[PDB]
Amino acid sequence: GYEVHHQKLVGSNKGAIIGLMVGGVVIA
Amino acid sequence: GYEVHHQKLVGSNKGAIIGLMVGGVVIA
Amino acid sequence: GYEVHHQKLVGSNKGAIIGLMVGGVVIA
Amino acid sequence: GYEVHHQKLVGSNKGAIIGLMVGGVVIA
Amino acid sequence: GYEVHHQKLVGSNKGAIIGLMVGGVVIA
Amino acid sequence: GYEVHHQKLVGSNKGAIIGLMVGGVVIA
Amino acid sequence: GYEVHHQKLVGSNKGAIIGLMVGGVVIA
Amino acid sequence: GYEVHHQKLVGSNKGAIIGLMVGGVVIA
Amino acid sequence: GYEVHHQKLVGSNKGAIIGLMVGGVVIA
Amino acid sequence: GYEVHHQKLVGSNKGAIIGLMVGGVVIA
Repeated sequence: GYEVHHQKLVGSNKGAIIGLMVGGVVIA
Repeated sequence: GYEVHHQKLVGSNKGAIIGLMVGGVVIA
Repeated sequence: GYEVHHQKLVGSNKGAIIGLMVGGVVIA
Repeated sequence: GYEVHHQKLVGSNKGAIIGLMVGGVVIA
Repeated sequence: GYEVHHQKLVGSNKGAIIGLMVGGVVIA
Repeated sequence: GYEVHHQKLVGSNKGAIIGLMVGGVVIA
Repeated sequence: GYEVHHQKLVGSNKGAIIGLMVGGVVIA
Repeated sequence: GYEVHHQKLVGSNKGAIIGLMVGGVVIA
Repeated sequence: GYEVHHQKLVGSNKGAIIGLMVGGVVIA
Repeated sequence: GYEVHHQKLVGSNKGAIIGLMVGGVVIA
């Protein structure tokens, strides 16, 4: 059980690099 | 069970690179 | 069981590169 | 079981490149 | 059981690089 | 510039499945 | 610049699955 | 610059799964 | 600059899983 | 600068799982 809500991110950026993921969520 | 809601992201960006994923969700 | 709702993303971007995915969802 | 609703994405972009996918959904 | 809400991040940035993940959530 | 020579492989097998390749060489 | 030579492999096997490759060589 | 030579491998096996590769060599 | 030579491996085995690789060599 | 030579491994085994690699060599 996991949650995130109403957050904000402001800025130009290098995003994300990930090797291996089980079940996760990614925002870039 | 996972959730995200009402979030905002503002900026031009280098997106995402991912090797291997099971079950996940990705926003770019 | 996974959810995202009412989110917004603003900026020109390099999108996503993914090697291998099982079951997942991708927005670019 | 997966869901996304009421989201918006704003910006010219390079979409997505994916090697192998089982069962998934993609928006480009 | 995990939660985050109403947080804000303001600044152009180096994103994230991650090796291996189980169950997590990532924001870039 | 790449090289392989004088090798041997012995056994019944399921070969190879590849998503996307640029410029490469495959023996099955 | 890469090399392999005079190697041997002995056994029935499940071979290889690869998502994305640039320039590489694969033996199955 | 990389090298392997005169090696031997003996046993029935599950081979390899790889997400993303640049320039590499794979024996299965 | 990398080298391996004259090595031996003896046993039936669960092989390899790799997320992302730059320049490497894999024996399974 | 790296080297291995004349080594031996004897036993049925769980192989290797790796997230992200630069330049390495892997035996399974």
